[PDB]
Amino acid sequence: SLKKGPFVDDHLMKKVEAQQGAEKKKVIKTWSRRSTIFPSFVGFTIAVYDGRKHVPVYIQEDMVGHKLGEFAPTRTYR
Amino acid sequence: PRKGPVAKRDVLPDPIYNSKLVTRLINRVMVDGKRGIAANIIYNSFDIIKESTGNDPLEVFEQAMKNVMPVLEVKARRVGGSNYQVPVEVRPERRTTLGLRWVVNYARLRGEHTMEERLAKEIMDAANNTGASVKKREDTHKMADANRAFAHYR
Amino acid sequence: AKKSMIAKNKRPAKHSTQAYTRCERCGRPHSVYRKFHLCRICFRELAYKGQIPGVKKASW
Amino acid sequence: QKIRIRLKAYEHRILDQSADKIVETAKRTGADVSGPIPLPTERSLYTVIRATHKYKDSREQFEMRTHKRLIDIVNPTPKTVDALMKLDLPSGVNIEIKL
Amino acid sequence: QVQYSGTGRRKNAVARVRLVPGTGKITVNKKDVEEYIPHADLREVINQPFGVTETKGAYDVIVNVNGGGYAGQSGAIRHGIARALLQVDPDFRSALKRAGLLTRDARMVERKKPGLKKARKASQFSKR
Amino acid sequence: ARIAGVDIPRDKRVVVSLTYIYGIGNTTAKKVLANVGVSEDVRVRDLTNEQTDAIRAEIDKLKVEGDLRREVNLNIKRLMEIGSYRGIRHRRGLPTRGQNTKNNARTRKGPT
RNA sequence: AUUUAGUUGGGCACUCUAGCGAGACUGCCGGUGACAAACCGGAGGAAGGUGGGGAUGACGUCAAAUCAUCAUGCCCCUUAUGACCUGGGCUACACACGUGCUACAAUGGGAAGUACAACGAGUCGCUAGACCGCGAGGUCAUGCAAAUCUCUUAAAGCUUCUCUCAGUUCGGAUUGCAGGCUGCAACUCGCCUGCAUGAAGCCGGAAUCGCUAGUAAUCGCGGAUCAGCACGCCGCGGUGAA
Ligand SMILES: [Zn+2]
Repeated sequence: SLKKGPFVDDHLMKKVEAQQGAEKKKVIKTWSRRSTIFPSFVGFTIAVYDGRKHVPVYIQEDMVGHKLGEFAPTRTYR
Repeated sequence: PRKGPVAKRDVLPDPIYNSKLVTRLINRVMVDGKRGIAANIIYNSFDIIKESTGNDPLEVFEQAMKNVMPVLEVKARRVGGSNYQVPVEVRPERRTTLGLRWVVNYARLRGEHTMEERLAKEIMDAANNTGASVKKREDTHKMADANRAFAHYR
Repeated sequence: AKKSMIAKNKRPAKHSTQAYTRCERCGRPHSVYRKFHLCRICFRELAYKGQIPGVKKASW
Repeated sequence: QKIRIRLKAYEHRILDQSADKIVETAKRTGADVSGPIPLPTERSLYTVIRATHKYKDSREQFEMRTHKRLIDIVNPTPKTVDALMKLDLPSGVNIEIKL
Repeated sequence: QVQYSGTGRRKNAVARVRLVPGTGKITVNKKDVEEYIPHADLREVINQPFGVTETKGAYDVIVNVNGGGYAGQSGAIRHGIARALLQVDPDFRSALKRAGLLTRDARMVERKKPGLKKARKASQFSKR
Repeated sequence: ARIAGVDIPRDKRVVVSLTYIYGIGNTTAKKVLANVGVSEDVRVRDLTNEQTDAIRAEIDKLKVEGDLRREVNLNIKRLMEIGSYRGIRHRRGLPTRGQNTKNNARTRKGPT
């Protein structure tokens, strides 16, 4: 319930932008907690940070609604 | 309890029948302090009494007391590490309390759909040697005197 | 590990949900009456000396 | 008429002694003062557990008690206003005047 | 005309009985007898002082009750009426003291204790 | 068999018997009975062929299906098969806001 | 008299508010008792046998608990076991134990209409009224630093219909979808609403717990800490037992 639209920080935007007409980069080091996904963020490759490790994951177009917090499982049950 | 005997709390009579016995009858139905619902369903039970074989609204309750009320009960009065329970005459107020218990507190088990057919017709049945609470007293007297010889000397 | 933290809590906060409550003369994080800015037990100690106006014992 | 005051303190003895003093000075140059109307005297409680580390099964509490009185004045003189501004003490009660 | 006074209290509920020579009814908070007093059978409950003094009427009763629960504020009606019947004639005070209905029930809700569940109920405490 | 989907039984009235299918709570039932102009009828279902066909066609205006079960399956199939962290614990039946369970498995599996 | 209405004219009559006061002490009589302490009844009264509760905890016991409220004898660390910031975690789960909440339905569920409390809180805090919404609620706004304005018209209550003994119109967990609110931000990890879903569970062995009357049992309400979050804690009141 975030009735006034999505929420993505502006200190997430500042790594690269010129990968819009070219083949994208591989390094996206971040914190990857607060920001959700809205369709301008499709098909990148982000090192999602889980408190210890910026774990790399790339994007499908239907991995689209939830935040960057599904893909930082901080439990380590193995 | 330990020191001496305790007081016994005589009660108030009814607002209609002016009876302490029917008042005590209401008070051994009452759950969670809902007195008016139990009192009103007992007046409804008297209305079911008055219609189907209406004889007397209170004599049917006194005959329900007739066919239930005990006279005997065993009590474990051992002396020197034994098991010689003695069939002992019961106090008269405890006698009536056991009668009310055997009438109402057994009437949970009729299981009929109408919610006071387990009450009104149940105390109709106890007036004339029917209802299983009579045979409760019968088997109670039969398990009494099972040590009639080796316990009545104490 | 608190002499830096008491000076940390005298500063204006980074944002709104950081200025919590602790005691003044001690530094307890839990069970501080915000009407008095005292903890549970320094209040108890000063309550007997007649040094807090208002407060008496309570029997009823 | 154009004056009514309030009394709020902690001890009713200081309350009604200062109230009797100001009733004594009330109809000095004026007239028709209304008496000490009582008020329902708000009260608080608290709860402090009698330990430092454990033992919540034994506790302790205190109380705040705020006694309140009330004195009304009907049809006053102008001379009592400068008289009551010369009346300032005791300090245990705090007055609350209007016009 | 003249009116007869009386007051009765029970269970944190207060009543102001106003007895008048009437026909035998009660008006409470400017309503009828059993509009504001609900389905409960508490008529001869209230008319029990009438069964020992001036049976059964015929005096209408004004009262303005407030506070407490319904049965407690009903029981307080009994005592303003009996106080009024003492106000009318001295010759019934023996008949009231044999019947009671004059002593105020001083018994009300008990103070708790900080440390239990209730005023006397203790919590479960497993021995092993 | 019976009139829509399967098994609309008699001996109960209309708002009761229609609850028996996968897709009717109680608000759907009252709104569908309001869309025709019908009543409880009565405590046994004794409707007429006009009424049964009307309430048959109005249910077809909804998602009331046996593929509504398949609709739930494709919902949770979308859920569990992206990554998915919610699939790992979805099969272990703990909600997406968390419930922090070390003895609440007896709801689903009964580990005793 | 008036007005919807104790409102406005008026009174302090009743109630209430709370200061100063009176009142219950074996006080009188009768029996029991060595005639003594004392025990049992009676009259009077609001309560008669320390009227009902609370605060109040001796000598001492257990090297019981506390350096993690505080102070501190001694010992150790000091470009660091000290300090700043981001993100995570104390909220995991193959398991066993303790404490509470909700049910296993007919003294009941569901729908309709219909009454009576007490304590306390309120300035960046409680919201009157109005409009709209299935709702959590949204907007304009009026009173309120207080016996006045709000929280707030309490639930069990009462009258009609209903269902007809079923794993059920009992039950209400689990799960998709849609939302609402404070927070810079509800994934890890807040609460609440609506739709769709509907599991166990028909009174629980051995054993074990609390309680002698406004108590036990049931039902609501307020407060602390608090942007937000309570089945916990503290307090009050209704019905009222064996
Ligand atoms: Zn302190």
